[PDB]
Amino acid sequence: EVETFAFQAEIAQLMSLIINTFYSNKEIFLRELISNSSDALDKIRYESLTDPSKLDSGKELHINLIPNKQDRTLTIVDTGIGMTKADLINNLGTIAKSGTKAFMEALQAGADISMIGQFGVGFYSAYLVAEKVTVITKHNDDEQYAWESSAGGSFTVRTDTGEPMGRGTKVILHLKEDQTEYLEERRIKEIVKKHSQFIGYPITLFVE
Amino acid sequence: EVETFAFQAEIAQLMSLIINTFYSNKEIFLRELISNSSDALDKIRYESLTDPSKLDSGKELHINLIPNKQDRTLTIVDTGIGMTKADLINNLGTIAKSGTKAFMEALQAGADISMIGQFGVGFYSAYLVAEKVTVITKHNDDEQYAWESSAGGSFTVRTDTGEPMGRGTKVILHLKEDQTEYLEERRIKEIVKKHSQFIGYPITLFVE
Ligand SMILES: Oc1ccc2cn[nH]c2c1
Ligand SMILES: Oc1ccc2cn[nH]c2c1
Ligand SMILES: [Cl-]
Repeated sequence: EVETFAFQAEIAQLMSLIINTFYSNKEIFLRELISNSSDALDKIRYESLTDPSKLDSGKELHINLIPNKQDRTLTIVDTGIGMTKADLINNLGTIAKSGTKAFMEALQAGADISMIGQFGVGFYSAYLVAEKVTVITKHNDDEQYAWESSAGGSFTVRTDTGEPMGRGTKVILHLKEDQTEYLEERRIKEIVKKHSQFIGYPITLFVE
Repeated sequence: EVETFAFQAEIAQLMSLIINTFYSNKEIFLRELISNSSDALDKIRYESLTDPSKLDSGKELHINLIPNKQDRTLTIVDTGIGMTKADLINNLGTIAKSGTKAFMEALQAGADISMIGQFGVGFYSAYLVAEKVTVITKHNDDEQYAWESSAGGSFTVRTDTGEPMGRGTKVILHLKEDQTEYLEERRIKEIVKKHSQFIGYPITLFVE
């Protein structure tokens, strides 16, 4: 029921760079993950303009941020277009092989890690703060699946018989023991205002 | 053989804002149009990773910038994924109705016109410098078409029996009589280095 996979060599390389490189401005992870959800929401909005029944699986387009101090997680939920099984396998629907290449050689021209969005592999900045990332996704054209990794050079894909969700994607960050400041009402507020104030969709910060 | 269309009200509104608003930093148009081609190239790269025959219509992924002083044009060419007829009609494959809304109210929160990319309607900044824009496009799943507008609240779509191009999109800017500095070898070089130095694809500046 659980399939295990090896990251392509270039992505494994990137993930190891992100975990090991001394770099203080970790807060950008949220900008990047919010930005990816906004892009998924654009995609089902475009699609629905021609066939309005794509929105049958949930008529609202939004982003939610859910801190939990017990499980030491922060969840980012969107009701975007979602990913198909094959999407999950193909580096979470990105061009990671070529994107990592362009990024790696952009650190040759003096650029720093905050520029990771510009290359299209910004999802992996989640490894600035998380020790394990579980992505749950449901796309109209397929079933619900769960993807999971703690780096190490491999990820798993199972089908998910937990919570039906209708449509979208959930990125559960299981945070590193020294990064719990990103569970703080105050601190998430500041980061959302600094780096994400003009996102076209409503962002609800949940309270505990 | 030539169909004429009315822009939706919100897009007409935006275009009129871009043409009339006093605003000096016009140079961003190139950043935005380059950025859109990069996004089209990402899309056929993603597609080709699963079915490699999508690249049968041209194996190279690149951007070219072509100044012409005679016809007073600057052409930006990419061999991206291209647009289908319906794409051309739907605001050049963008979410323009909602995007213009989010943008218009972002000028309520102090943001300026250079932030147009963040809302997904950056193609229209071309109206900072061009008086007429002709877009030529060929997508694997359809024929070659030509879209054209001088604003005025309407655009045309004809099928194009000029140059076969295989796959991609060409954005011909017919420049305003006072914006010919964007035909200068020197000046295009500076703008590409300032705002576009980390684009993952090769950009060839043609010389005349
Ligand atoms: O951070 C991410 C990464 C991938 C997807 C797909 N949908 N939403 C996402 C968010
Ligand atoms: O500036 C643009 C706008 C739309 C498309 C589509 N493909 N390439 C483009 C460039
Ligand atoms: Cl983008």
